[PDB]
Amino acid sequence: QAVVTQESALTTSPGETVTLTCRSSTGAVTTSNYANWVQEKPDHLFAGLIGGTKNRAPGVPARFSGSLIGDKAALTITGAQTEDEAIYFCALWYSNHWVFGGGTKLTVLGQPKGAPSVTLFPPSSEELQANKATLVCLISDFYPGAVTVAWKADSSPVKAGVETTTPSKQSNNKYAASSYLSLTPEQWKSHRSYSCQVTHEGSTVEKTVAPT
Amino acid sequence: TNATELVQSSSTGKICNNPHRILDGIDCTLIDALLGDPHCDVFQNETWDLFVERSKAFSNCYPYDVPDYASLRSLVASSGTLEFITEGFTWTGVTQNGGSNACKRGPGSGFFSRLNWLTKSGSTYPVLNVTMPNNDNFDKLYIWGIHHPSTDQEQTSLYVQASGRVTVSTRRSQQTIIPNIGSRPWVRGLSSRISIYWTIVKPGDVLVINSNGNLIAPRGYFKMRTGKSSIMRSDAPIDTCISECITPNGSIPNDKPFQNVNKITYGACPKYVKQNTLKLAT
Amino acid sequence: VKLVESGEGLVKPGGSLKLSCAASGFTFSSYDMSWVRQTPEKRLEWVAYISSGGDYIYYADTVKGRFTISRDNARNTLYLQMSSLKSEDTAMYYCTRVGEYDAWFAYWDQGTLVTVSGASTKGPSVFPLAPSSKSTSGGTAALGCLVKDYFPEPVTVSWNSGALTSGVHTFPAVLQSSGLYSLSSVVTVPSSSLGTQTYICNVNHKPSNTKVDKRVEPKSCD
Repeated sequence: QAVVTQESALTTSPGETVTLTCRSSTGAVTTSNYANWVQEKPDHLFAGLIGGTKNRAPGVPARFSGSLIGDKAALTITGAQTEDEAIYFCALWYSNHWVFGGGTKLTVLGQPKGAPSVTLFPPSSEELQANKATLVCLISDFYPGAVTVAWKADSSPVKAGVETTTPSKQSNNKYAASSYLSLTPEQWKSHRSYSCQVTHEGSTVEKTVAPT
Repeated sequence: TNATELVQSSSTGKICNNPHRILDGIDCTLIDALLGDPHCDVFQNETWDLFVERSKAFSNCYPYDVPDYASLRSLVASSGTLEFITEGFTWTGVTQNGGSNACKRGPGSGFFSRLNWLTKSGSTYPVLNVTMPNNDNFDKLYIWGIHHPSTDQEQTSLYVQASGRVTVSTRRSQQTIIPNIGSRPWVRGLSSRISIYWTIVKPGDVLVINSNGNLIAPRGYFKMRTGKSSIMRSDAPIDTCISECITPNGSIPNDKPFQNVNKITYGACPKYVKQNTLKLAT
Repeated sequence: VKLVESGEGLVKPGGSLKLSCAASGFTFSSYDMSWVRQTPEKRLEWVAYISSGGDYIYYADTVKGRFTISRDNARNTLYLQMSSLKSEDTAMYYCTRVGEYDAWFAYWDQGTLVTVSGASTKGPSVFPLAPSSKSTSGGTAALGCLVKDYFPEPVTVSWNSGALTSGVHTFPAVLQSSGLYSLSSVVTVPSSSLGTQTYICNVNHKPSNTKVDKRVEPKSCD
């Protein structure tokens, strides 16, 4: 069996007490299961925090207390902070295997300013000669990572040839995203200008480039 | 005029090897050397005035658990010696001198040098009733343990009986432990652990050991002493110097009345404070 | 400590591939070692384990008899022979310097990505991204590089072979409707040294070794 289940997403505020669970399918999480707690930071920094269901690493503060609540495990964070916002995994020991949970995405309220700066690039002369056109709209240094992308060509809505990625955390714990507009070299030179519209929590940022 | 200083804020970064005797645990701790870890064979029957445990130490043998680890690491440190006397207990029908390939003392199997693994002798495991008196005029230190298998099938495979027990009593003390079997996570590849215990024997006292399974036997005792010795956790090197005061951040002089490097000291070290400079006029 | 992993490439089901993590920073041969993976679904999975070089090696029931873990106590490198590969073996594999005597899953890495698809490994199409000319902010500038139509991930982009480490952001790739990716990196450079410095786009695709340098110049064109 060996199915580990836990929460998928939680949220808290600095100063509050959090508690993450780790449920087992084959029965109760016993002390013989040696519950583990990892911390997924940006750039894939999976730092191990607690082992043996209570034993804590030497560089982890005392706010992380490992326990066994009810029929499962527990990760109590008494005095949550802004530096505790990450994905936390659980690992239960079964006599032969090492299985993992899905991960509990912990959200923390902080990071005062997340206003995005937008950069737009027209296609390259080498790309236009290669019978291709691709404009790049780069959104970076914003928080939270929930934005809506809109492209405009000559005051008309554009929704064709647009693929855009979900924002991911940067090295500075801010989010970044990229939007690309694939076209043909004829459509690029037939319009007056192209605009990429980015809106994030009321403020709207749109930049315009022209073929001159 | 001027103002003389009364606080030692600076350190050497290295430990001065005089005038005390320093013993370096380069790849070994004090418990690794106390048990006789095959990679700790340098410290057998050695002496010291201050032990140094490094962050680069490791254990290449059976994963061991020491209840009262800090209470054992401190009483042996002030002894200042691993003075081990082989005794020769009566292990009749014991199939002694056992080991595993994880505690590798050479090519094949191996075990710790100061303790002995007692398996079964065919298909029989008798009950243990052995005694070893302390007729000398000094305290004895006996180190023993108990085996925690991975499953009941290897508990019955190593020892005839499904459940063990080890009772080590004296004229004033008694210790009875029941093993807890379980497939623990693989540390150095083994799903099994061992808990380490000890018993101190005084002059006029006699040691008694009783067991019906899962016993790790000693090969003797340790001669305890009352010395000015201690143990320090440092990664500072050893230099060919002479300094009375020792600090985990490096030895410091004793000319000033106070220090500011570390509260953990050894020797004729000054008092501890947190102020940086303290100047008096002269 | 520091452990870097290599072995990025594309394999087809039933194929083979070897991964290696060169462990540096602290003492090797003393700690246990393991391999862990993270699927594109962001699901953690335990793979293999070795005990200081070991008589004891154990793998997961998914990867028993298909993988083999090895250790080199001389080169301070841990290897992982992936063989008889399947589509489900697609993940970013991590090499862990962990010791179960005190910690369970303490050290992890930046990862190495191996994909088992059976599709054709294609080569990127690099195009220069021209800097901004007018309507400045009194600020620096923005020039970059476009790595278009490559598969599979990842590609690593440096600037001036490690001489331009300040003010560069490499953005994640998009899974376009072709089975290919598209990446973009842009640096922030003052316009004062914009006609005096040569800025080079160094893209190195490890799966299919496409080590291309691309120069981005003002072309005296519109």
